[PDB]
Amino acid sequence: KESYYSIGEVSKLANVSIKALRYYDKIDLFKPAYVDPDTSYRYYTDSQLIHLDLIKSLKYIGTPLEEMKKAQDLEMEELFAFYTEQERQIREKLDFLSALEQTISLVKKRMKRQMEYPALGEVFVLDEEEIRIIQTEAEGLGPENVLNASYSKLKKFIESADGFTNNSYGATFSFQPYTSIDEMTYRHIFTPVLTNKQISSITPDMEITTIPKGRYACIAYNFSPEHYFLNLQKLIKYIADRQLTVVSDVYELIIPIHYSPKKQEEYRVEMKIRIL
Amino acid sequence: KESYYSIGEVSKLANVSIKALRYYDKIDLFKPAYVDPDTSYRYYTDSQLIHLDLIKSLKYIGTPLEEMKKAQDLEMEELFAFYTEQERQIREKLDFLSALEQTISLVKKRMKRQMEYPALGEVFVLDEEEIRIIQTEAEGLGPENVLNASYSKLKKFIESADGFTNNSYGATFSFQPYTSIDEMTYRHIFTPVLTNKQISSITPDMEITTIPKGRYACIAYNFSPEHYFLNLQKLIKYIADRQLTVVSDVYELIIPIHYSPKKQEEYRVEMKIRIL
DNA sequence: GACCCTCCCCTTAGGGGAGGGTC
DNA sequence: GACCCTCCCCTTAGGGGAGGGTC
Ligand SMILES: COc1ccc(C[C@H](N)C(=O)N[C@H]2[C@@H](O)[C@H](n3cnc4c(N(C)C)ncnc43)O[C@@H]2CO)cc1
Ligand SMILES: COc1ccc(C[C@H](N)C(=O)N[C@H]2[C@@H](O)[C@H](n3cnc4c(N(C)C)ncnc43)O[C@@H]2CO)cc1
Repeated sequence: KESYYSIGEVSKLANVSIKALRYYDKIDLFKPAYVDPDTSYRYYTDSQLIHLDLIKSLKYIGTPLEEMKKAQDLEMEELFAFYTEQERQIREKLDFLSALEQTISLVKKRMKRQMEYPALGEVFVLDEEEIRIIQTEAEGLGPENVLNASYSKLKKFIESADGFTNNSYGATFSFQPYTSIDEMTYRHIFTPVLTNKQISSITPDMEITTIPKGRYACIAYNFSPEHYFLNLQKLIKYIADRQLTVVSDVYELIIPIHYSPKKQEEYRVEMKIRIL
Repeated sequence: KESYYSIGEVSKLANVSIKALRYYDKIDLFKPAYVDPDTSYRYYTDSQLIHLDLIKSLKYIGTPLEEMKKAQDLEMEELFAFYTEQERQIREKLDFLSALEQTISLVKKRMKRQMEYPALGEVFVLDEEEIRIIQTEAEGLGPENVLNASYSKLKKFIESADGFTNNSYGATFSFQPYTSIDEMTYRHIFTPVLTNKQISSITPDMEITTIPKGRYACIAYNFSPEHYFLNLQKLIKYIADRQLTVVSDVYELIIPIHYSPKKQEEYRVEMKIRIL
């Protein structure tokens, strides 16, 4: 009333740290009514305390300080609108988070499917849900010369729309009595798509399609070069043996087991193909 | 394949800024396979490119870099769990935002009611919805000696639970044939409560109650000292004139018109009282 | 003994840009 | 001509703490 609060007294009173008050002073956001000209001590009036209501509420909303100065000024009608602004900045973040949560939940669903493989290196025929994908012509690439850079573009499209990177790298090819890896080419390469955020500015050299619901002969294993062809060969036999009728390319997918560079590179591979 | 990508080549390929790559190198998060010992030029292999999938996905989730190093290591089963962690950190933020949005939307509703006052300095009798509040005994305070610091405690309780600060400061008192402000004391002071976040560790010297749904004689005006008592007096007359029967304390509330300290302090005041 | 001062140094994740030396 | 290097300086909102001088 007829004396000043000292910075401590205010901080205790306002639930705002002493160092915060100095900062708000420094940046001319909230400043001592008085400053002792000899002790540099900061003194505060009871009535000026009200300005903190705004500063604190805003801070809690996460409005940045420089923005708060602009806000101090407005009278209610104008400050109402400011609030709407935050409200719409907040609906934005939520939308982005709900999206994010749904994505993770899917990435986790795809991951579970992996560690719940029925067995490795053995051929299992299973009933599968469809996996939306985007893909591009493999332009004379096969298993032998295909690089990560090959996927630069697909990834760039899925990143813009999903913000997550495909954990996994796919290619497809013709099911054929292959006698040598030497003699395979990929028809397409591709990656799976996770969200249904309409993908911006997609180009006519990318096709969006899916690996369709249906019965599949799969085999999966942890990659090493020797095994690659031989597992494929196993599949081929599996189908021939059962006189089974194939109805798609062979799809393959490659997933890293880890991303550490302190450990040896390791991948899970899975090969599948649709059958009647 | 049999040569290196240069930092530019990678950045273009990976949609990750050149300066970012240098940073990830600096902090041993992602590091050139090779560094030319004479040009300090950073060279990268096509296969190491995969580690970026994780870095980028994570970054997008907003996982902090130092955390990413820990994450690189885990094999799927362990990294699954990491994801759950984020998922639960995200459900947290949403909960906090939905809460935040609902609060703002209320603060805005209270604000509209203000600028849609029927008129100022005139007594209007209106049908009101209830306002939950928390309050404390005014310990011999009246209009003359009441300070902001008086509300230190209420505010501290509502801040912990709402995170917003009451825009408005309330007191109540006995409706009485007052002939002088000199002769009033507040029964309680109080502030309105916004959220229904259970308020932690509330103490027995605070009562939670509401200003109840009902018919009210109100007057509201922009404060100045002369007007304060005289408006009160008007209310008193209003009731006497209509032979109206009061059924509560007089409630008053004070709201700032602005929070700028570049402008003169200004408050809206409103006084009301419940009637049959 | 307690409180307040000023003035270091520190933290995230790079972007901008200057002032080289390389492809 | 283009690309890459290292090494300034900069940004949010203070917290920690040292090394005073004040209540
Ligand atoms: C690992 O990062 C990649 C690299 C390339 C791809 C593209 C493709 N899906 C694909 O077929 N990716 C797989 C493999 O086909 C291919 N690969 C690399 N080396 C060989 C090889 N020898 C060296 C004898 N024989 C057969 N395949 C080979 O590399 C990938 C596993 O490293 C996917 C992931
Ligand atoms: C503004 O910040 C405050 C300060 C105190 C309060 C407490 C209380 N609700 C209350 O009655 N707050 C109101 C007013 O009652 C009181 N007030 C301040 N000065 C006077 C006065 N004279 C100086 C003659 N006469 C009557 N009332 C006065 O200050 C507040 C408006 O400034 C609320 C807001």
